[PDB]
Amino acid sequence: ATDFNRGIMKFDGADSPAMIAISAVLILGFIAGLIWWALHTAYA
Amino acid sequence: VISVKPILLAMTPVFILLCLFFGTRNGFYDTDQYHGNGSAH
Amino acid sequence: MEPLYQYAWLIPVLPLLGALIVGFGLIAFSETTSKLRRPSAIFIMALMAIAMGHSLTLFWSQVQGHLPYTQMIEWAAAGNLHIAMGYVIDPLAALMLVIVTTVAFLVMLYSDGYMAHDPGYVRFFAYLSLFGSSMLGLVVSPNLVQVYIFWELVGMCSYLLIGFWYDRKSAAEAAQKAFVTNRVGDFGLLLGMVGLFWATGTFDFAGMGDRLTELVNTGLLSPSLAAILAILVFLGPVAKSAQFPLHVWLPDAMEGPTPISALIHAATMVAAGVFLIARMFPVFEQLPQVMTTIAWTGAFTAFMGATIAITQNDIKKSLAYSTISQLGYMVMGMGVGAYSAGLFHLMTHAYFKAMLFLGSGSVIHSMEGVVGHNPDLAQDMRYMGGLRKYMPITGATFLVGCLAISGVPPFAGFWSKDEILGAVFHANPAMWLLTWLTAGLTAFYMFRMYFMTFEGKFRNVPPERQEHHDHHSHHAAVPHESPWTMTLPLVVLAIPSTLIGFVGTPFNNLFEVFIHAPGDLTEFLILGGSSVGIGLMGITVAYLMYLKGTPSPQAIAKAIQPLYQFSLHKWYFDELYEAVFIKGCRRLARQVL
Amino acid sequence: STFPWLTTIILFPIVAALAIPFIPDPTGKGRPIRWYALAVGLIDFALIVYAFTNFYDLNTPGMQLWESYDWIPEIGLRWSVGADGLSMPLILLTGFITTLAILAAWPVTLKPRLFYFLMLAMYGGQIAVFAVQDMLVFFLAWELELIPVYLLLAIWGGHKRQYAATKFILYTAGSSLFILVAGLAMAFYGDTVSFDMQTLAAKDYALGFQLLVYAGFLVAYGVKLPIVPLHTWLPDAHGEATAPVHMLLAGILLKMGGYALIRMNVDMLPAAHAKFAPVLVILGVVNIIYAALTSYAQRNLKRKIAYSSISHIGFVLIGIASFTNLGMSGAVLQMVSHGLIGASLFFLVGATYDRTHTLILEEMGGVGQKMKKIFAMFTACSLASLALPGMSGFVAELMVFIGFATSDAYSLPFRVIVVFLAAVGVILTPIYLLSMLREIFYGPENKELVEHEALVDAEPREVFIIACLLVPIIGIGLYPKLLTQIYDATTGQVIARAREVLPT
Ligand SMILES: CCCCCCCCCCCCCCCC(=O)OC[C@H](CO[C@@H]1O[C@H](CS(=O)(=O)O)[C@@H](O)[C@H](O)[C@H]1O)OC(=O)CCCCCCCCCCCCCCC
Ligand SMILES: CCCCCCCCCCCCCCCC(=O)OC[C@H](CO[C@@H]1O[C@H](CS(=O)(=O)O)[C@@H](O)[C@H](O)[C@H]1O)OC(=O)CCCCCCCCCCCCCCC
Ligand SMILES: CCCCCCCCCCCCCCCC(=O)OC[C@H](CO[C@@H]1O[C@H](CS(=O)(=O)O)[C@@H](O)[C@H](O)[C@H]1O)OC(=O)CCCCCCCCCCCCCCC
Ligand SMILES: CCCCCCCCCCCCCCCC(=O)OC[C@H](COP(=O)(O)OC[C@@H](O)CO)OC(=O)CCCCCCCCCCCCCCC
Ligand SMILES: CCCCCCCCCCCCCCCC(=O)OC[C@H](COP(=O)(O)OC[C@@H](O)CO)OC(=O)CCCCCCCCCCCCCCC
Ligand SMILES: CCCCCCCCCCCCCCCC(=O)OC[C@H](COP(=O)(O)OC[C@@H](O)CO)OC(=O)CCCCCCCCCCCCCCC
Ligand SMILES: CCCCCCCCCCCCCCCC(=O)OC[C@H](COP(=O)(O)OC[C@@H](O)CO)OC(=O)CCCCCCCCCCCCCCC
Ligand SMILES: CC1=C(/C=C/C(C)=C/C=C/C(C)=C/C=C/C=C(C)/C=C/C=C(C)/C=C/C2=C(C)CCCC2(C)C)C(C)(C)CCC1
Ligand SMILES: CC1=C(/C=C/C(C)=C/C=C/C(C)=C/C=C/C=C(C)/C=C/C=C(C)/C=C/C2=C(C)CCCC2(C)C)C(C)(C)CCC1
Repeated sequence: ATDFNRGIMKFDGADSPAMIAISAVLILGFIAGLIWWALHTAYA
Repeated sequence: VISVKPILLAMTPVFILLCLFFGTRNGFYDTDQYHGNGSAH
Repeated sequence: MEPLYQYAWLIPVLPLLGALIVGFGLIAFSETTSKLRRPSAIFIMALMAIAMGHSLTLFWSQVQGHLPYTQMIEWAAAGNLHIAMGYVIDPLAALMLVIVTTVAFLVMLYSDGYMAHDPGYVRFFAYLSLFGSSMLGLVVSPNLVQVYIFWELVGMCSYLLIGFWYDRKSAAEAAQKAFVTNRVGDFGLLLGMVGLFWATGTFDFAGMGDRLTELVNTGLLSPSLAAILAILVFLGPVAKSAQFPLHVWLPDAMEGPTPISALIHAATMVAAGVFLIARMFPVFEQLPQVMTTIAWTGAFTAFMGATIAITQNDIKKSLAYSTISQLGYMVMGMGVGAYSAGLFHLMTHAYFKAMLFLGSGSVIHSMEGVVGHNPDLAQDMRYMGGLRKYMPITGATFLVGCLAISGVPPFAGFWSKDEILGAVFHANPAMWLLTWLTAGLTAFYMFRMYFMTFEGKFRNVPPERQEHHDHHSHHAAVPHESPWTMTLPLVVLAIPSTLIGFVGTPFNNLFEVFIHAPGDLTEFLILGGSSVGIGLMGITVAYLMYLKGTPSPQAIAKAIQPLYQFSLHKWYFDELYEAVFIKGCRRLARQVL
Repeated sequence: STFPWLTTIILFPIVAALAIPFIPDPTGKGRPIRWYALAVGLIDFALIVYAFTNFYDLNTPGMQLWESYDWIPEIGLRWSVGADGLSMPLILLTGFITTLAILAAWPVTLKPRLFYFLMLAMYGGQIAVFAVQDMLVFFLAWELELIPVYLLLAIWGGHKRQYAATKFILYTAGSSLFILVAGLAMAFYGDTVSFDMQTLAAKDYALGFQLLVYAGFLVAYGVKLPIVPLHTWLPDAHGEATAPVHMLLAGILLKMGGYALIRMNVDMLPAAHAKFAPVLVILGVVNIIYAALTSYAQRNLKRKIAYSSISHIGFVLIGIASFTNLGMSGAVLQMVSHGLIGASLFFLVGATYDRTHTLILEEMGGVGQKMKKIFAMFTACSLASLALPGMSGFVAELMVFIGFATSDAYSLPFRVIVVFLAAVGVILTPIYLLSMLREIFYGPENKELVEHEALVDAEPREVFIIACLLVPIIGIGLYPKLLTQIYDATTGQVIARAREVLPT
């Protein structure tokens, strides 16, 4: 929160929930889709 | 093929002998050189 | 003879043994061995002289006429997959081995007197010996896995050689950028090795060649997958050496000591990316589309470097971009089918480029003796003037190098350049005319450098900057001269530039029958005459533009504003290359965290 | 051959730890305590080496030292010890790492008695885990290491360590929750109620029951070994610690969860292992990708190296499910190389923490102008950590890539996708380790960092520990045939059984 943006990683949207929520659901969606695709693709 | 036992039995006694000889060597934790008990805290 | 070939494996080991001996004692005491500067370098010089004598003996035995030797053994074996490593003895291997050993010996002879004012002297010689040992290991390597091993070793030791003073902030980011630039090509070579071991699995080069030939003949795979694998193989020397996508690491790696760049630019990191494609020639001769795109990206980066290196105020950056332009020539020639001519052009280019970098370092050391520790006021060309009367033989050696890089009379690079242009003219006329304009464009800024560095009136420093020469070096008012140390390799490296021009003629063509691919024409004379004509054009343009001064470049800069400002910085390359990539990686890592 | 060796090697630190509260009067800081503990660790490592070099053979693929002792006529607690092929270098790594961690713990003043007592208590359990060949005594040895490391991280650590220590002990309790259930489930199927290890591998189960047993195994082994849904405990565990406990934290304690992950989930049941092999490979790929992208944006000095443990154990998670002899043989070498790299790196981080009190990468700008041995050792350990071929990390990832390249039942898409993703993973993994060395040392001299704190150049004692830790990695990376012949027959039998069970 306060000790995360002190060097060259300073941006405007870091603790806003509306950005990290869609980023987290996109990451989890690609993780679940990759797991499902590797499960339905292999051994075939 | 190279074995592990004759190259380990010839390297472990000098490893045992050097531990105490480097344990008596110090100089950084001697006079004061530090303000602390040793851990992070 | 046969014990001399059986015992031909400790030659890259003895500089590594000397580096181990130096590094085991440099960290154990660091105050006792720090006083010993001269004999610790004399021992490394004697080891390099023994290695050079062994290299000359092996090259004499190879040119006398024998068989290519091999020695392989099992390395990390398994139940079914067996990996073989060792060393191969080839006439091309000894031909590169004598070049690497002679260049390293002359760089050490230069650094004996170049580092006479730096407290760090023993780690410099230890790192140079480690670089020489890693290059000697990279030369003799029949397996591609140890090619990758010595590739990683060259990348690591170059990362160590860039950061030496650890005081400046540019060399901090330069090594970190060069390591990831080498990591991109390492990724490409790793994907190529994975695909090659997926298709093949015979570890020899000719075995991989005829196994891929039999796999193409009997239909099992698609040629598009082999084309993608060949592009992934070529992606290694794209990012390790200089090409169109990845070439911005070389002006960053230019910053540092001059014997560092004298080994990096000559035959160690420049020649390795060409030697990787040289060992993969029966793999690449099967399909021609990868050869066409290799020649096209080589001609493109050769055209790009010539337009970059015109409006450059630094001497070493312009020399590095001319090295990029010659890399474009040899990569395009290797893509066309000028393989032996490309290897001879690489040998000639290294032969005059090591001498040219040593002369540039001598000029830089003289200006360091004149102008103080500010590097931006030392490597600039606005202060260079009237250096011919103070450096007669150094100026003559630089004139010999700057004339042999053009070669409008028959010289060393003359026959190789006309053979390259004849191969491209047999391939494609558009790339031939592009390289014909590029050969005059490089001679333009070459003679611009020659007429702005030495010849002219003596120009001093304006009073807005500091004027003192007693910061951390010797006290001298006039531009002095190196007595005996730096003057020796500049006259040693003169006679090969005379010898290889007459020894590599197309009439006898001993290099074609000496180095062959594993399997009198008047048009050649008129392409050579066109090359001499455009070289004379470049000489007559760059002569009176800077000596007489009637076509002043200030009116030319006021004439064309956007074409000058687009190529002024570099070419507007890095401000697009690093910015959005670093910001996207930072935003992605921030979102992940 | 008729003498018990591993039992006395396990029981000797537990007996010798009773002399730590005795301690005739030193009148000082506690130097006879560490001088006795170092000698105890030295003679224990000497006994380990003398027991390894004489009785351990390289011909029998089973167990050379087989010693069984009837503890009780009850449930089936039986002191049956046995050394295998892929477990014999683990004990020699355990003793070496614990001996150098004992030797590295010189500046201990606040309570050294309980420190060295818990050290000698954990050294017994770290051999009792790898030396046992039971189902219930293995869970007992797994829960034996619950209290001492948690107590050490409680009594000293960084800031807000009380929030991390309770989370660590509750995570270890949640890990140990499923082990007893998954051990009793395979033992209570049918008959032969006794808990012998050789009889549990010959039993036959149903398909859904084996799937449930493999799920109960994989939940505990994903809690223990850090994967991307269950790695939130590891920054709080491995960032808030001191060096001599962090050596054992980042060394053999992470390989303990990977050794059992092979030995149970391949030998006990390989039928359900193939159905979760692409899931485990994809999870290791996502681990390798996520660790570097998390550690690059981090500003803490110790979590930046703690996520490298995840980035290096993702290679083991890839190489476990490769179904190849070379891919199985490279995992033990990768574990040994990762332990020998991470112990040296975290000892070096804990050593340089005492010279500069602030753990921020921004203020550390001019620490390299005075001390040069520290910068040289950091550069050498980092270059050993990234991709170098003289060290055995490149040889281990090359073995993983070669064993995964020639596989079966993943023909067209899976091998090229996993290889292309691990390639960008090894693109991403040196970035933060390069940026840390670029930001800390390479730069101008900070005046306030010298005015506030004064740093002293390193001892020749600190050179000796890194010189002892760096030479086996170079010795393995230069000649990888030394570790191959130790477990070649065991890995061949394991891959032969796994290919006999797997059809087509
Ligand atoms: C016609 C099409 C042509 C396409 C061409 C494609 C080219 C691809 C290769 C591009 C290589 C660029 C190298 C840049 C290196 C650099 O900026 O400095 C080095 C930086 C340092 O950054 C930071 O740099 C800071 C210093 S400074 O900013 O550099 O000054 C430093 O302080 C900090 O620690 C550090 O984090 O390193 C980075 O972290 C990023 C390195 C580049 C990342 C490589 C992955 C990119 C993959 C491309 C995917 C392509 C997608 C399409 C696929 C077909
Ligand atoms: C998938 C398999 C999972 C297996 C593991 C789960 C097995 C069952 C566990 C049983 C649940 C335990 C309940 C009791 C917890 C409690 O007492 O907390 C009390 C403490 C005190 O809190 C802290 O305490 C501090 C004060 S002090 O430390 O206590 O003194 C205070 O400062 C601070 O504010 C406060 O936060 O809380 C913590 O330390 C947080 C850790 C709690 C551990 C709960 C484990 C449950 C994990 C669920 C699975 C996660 C899955 C992730 C993937 C989706
Ligand atoms: C198989 C592959 C193996 C790869 C191994 C990779 C090793 C990488 C090491 C990188 C170290 C970077 C340090 C840069 C210099 C520095 O700042 O510290 C400088 C200090 C000197 O101290 C001090 O140095 C000062 C000089 S100055 O500050 O640098 O100017 C001096 O003034 C002072 O008196 C003195 O105290 O450190 C030293 O130079 C000690 C030597 C370390 C160099 C290692 C040499 C590598 C040999 C390779 C051996 C291969 C082994 C093969 C096995 C079969
Ligand atoms: C470019 C590439 C260059 C790579 C070169 C690297 C070569 C590395 C290969 C190593 C494998 C060697 C196997 C040969 C070994 C071999 O074949 O002989 C083994 C031989 C065993 O002798 P016998 O077989 O006669 O013994 C029988 C008895 O041992 C029975 O008990 O003697 C040894 O044990 C030598 C002692 C170990 C010596 C270790 C040398 C290294 C010591 C380094 C100490 C650290 C230095 C630190 C400095 C700070
Ligand atoms: C099981 C084995 C695992 C591998 C462990 C490897 C052990 C290798 C450790 C050696 C690295 C030493 C780094 C010390 C370097 C260092 O930091 O200390 C430096 C130390 C002297 O330091 P000073 O105290 O003078 O400090 C310097 C200050 O004075 C500054 O001016 O040198 C020594 O006396 C040790 C010299 C090494 C001597 C090595 C002898 C090896 C003998 C081997 C005999 C072999 C017999 C073979 C028979 C076949
Ligand atoms: C695909 C995108 C390409 C965009 C870039 C375009 C590259 C195209 C190539 C253009 C050349 C470089 C122009 C920029 C390069 C540039 O801006 O610097 C050219 C340079 C300008 O002077 P300097 O850069 O030395 O000046 C520095 C001062 O201006 C500082 O105040 O000198 C010229 O004006 C000489 C040109 C005479 C050329 C005519 C000579 C006749 C040649 C022989 C006749 C045969 C025809 C052969 C073909 C010419
Ligand atoms: C098999 C062991 C597995 C680990 C279990 C141990 C849990 C940790 C012990 C509880 C904390 C005890 C603090 C007591 C406080 C105490 O009485 O001593 C307090 C005493 C005070 O010494 P210090 O010099 O630290 O005093 C503080 C001074 O520094 C003043 O500032 O510390 C020691 O000497 C520790 C001695 C070890 C004491 C623990 C011995 C436990 C023996 C039994 C172990 C189990 C046997 C199981 C069957 C084999
Ligand atoms: C030959 C050549 C070339 C080439 C170039 C280059 C060199 C390029 C580069 C390359 C590269 C540079 C590559 C890369 C790529 C890759 C990728 C694209 C990756 C991916 C990634 C990812 C995937 C991530 C993400 C994620 C997350 C978020 C988390 C975890 C999971 C995941 C992983 C999913 C060209 C054509 C130009 C032309 C000239 C010549
Ligand atoms: C105990 C153990 C082991 C071992 C074994 C072996 C095998 C050993 C050794 C081996 C070998 C046979 C090795 C050796 C060789 C090599 C060398 C000898 C190297 C060198 C190095 C050096 C000496 C250097 C140093 C340095 C540097 C480089 C720089 C910086 C600083 C320093 C110091 C780091 C094993 C594995 C089982 C595992 C477990 C544990």
